[PDB]
Amino acid sequence: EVSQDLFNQFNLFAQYSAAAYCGKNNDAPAGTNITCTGNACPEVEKADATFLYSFEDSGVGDVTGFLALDNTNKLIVLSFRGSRSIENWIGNLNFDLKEINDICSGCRGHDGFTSSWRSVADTLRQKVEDAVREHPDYRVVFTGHSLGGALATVAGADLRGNGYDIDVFSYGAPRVGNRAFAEFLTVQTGGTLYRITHTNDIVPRLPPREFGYSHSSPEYWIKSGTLVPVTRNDIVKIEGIDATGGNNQPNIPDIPAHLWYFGLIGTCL
Ligand SMILES: CCCCCCCCCCCC(=O)OC[C@H](COP(=O)(O)OCC[N+](C)(C)C)OC(=O)CCCCCCCCCCC
Repeated sequence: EVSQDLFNQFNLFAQYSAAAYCGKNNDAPAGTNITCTGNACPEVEKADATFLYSFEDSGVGDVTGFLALDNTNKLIVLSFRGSRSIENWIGNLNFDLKEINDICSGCRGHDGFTSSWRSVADTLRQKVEDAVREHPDYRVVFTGHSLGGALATVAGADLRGNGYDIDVFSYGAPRVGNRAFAEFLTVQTGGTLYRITHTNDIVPRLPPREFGYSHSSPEYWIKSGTLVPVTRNDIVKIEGIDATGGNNQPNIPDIPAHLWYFGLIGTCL
């Protein structure tokens, strides 16, 4: 149900997300190479990818991840690590909807995700902008898994519009705001949002919709099981804000499903 090239991208960015969890990639020196223990990120190691900016424990809520320059794919990637520390975890629990009119009118965002991003937005905005300046033909992709995908999604919407497109691939990310935000993210221009969910990962199902949360459209639903490898016939495209049929179904959610997005993700020591 997906082009081989979309499939290829989906995998490449699942490994960049994965790579953000690896400890050594969070305090790496600029210019060294992105590598992963285990085989967390073979493709990324295969490419000519080097650290532009490595950050850890930044702003509020322990914002951690890296900014890499991929010369092989002509890419400027900003990957956010998902949840690992306790501050990451406390921050996810600020689930009250904060108001993010600056981003869009009527739009309300999950508090913590927004606060974390807002607390590190300038520094990162500028690191991305210098990057683009030096490699203006390169493509800017923001990515991440779970909390990292939420971060990537709001940073994405926040920075789109300064003369460089921003594509966002998110894996197993939770809802990030009200329906106003959901509609906004669905339509924004200046790059694409790729919202990838896996079977019944519990994470894309929170916060509940009763708290006033929604999901943007569409959703690329990976339907092959945990530990089995993904092919392009497994990824299905589900359309419509708060659509059911994809991940969003009335049934028992699962935890380990969240850990399997093309390969093991989030478990990188
Ligand atoms: C019903 C739960 C209340 C949540 C309310 C809504 C808030 C939004 C949630 C943000 C979603 C998010 O990215 O992480 C949320 C999810 C949900 O975890 P869980 O199975 O709900 O935890 C319930 C367990 N308790 C009851 C103790 C709280 O992480 C996962 O699935 C687990 C991911 C495993 C990776 C290991 C993490 C290691 C670092 C942290 C160790 C303490």
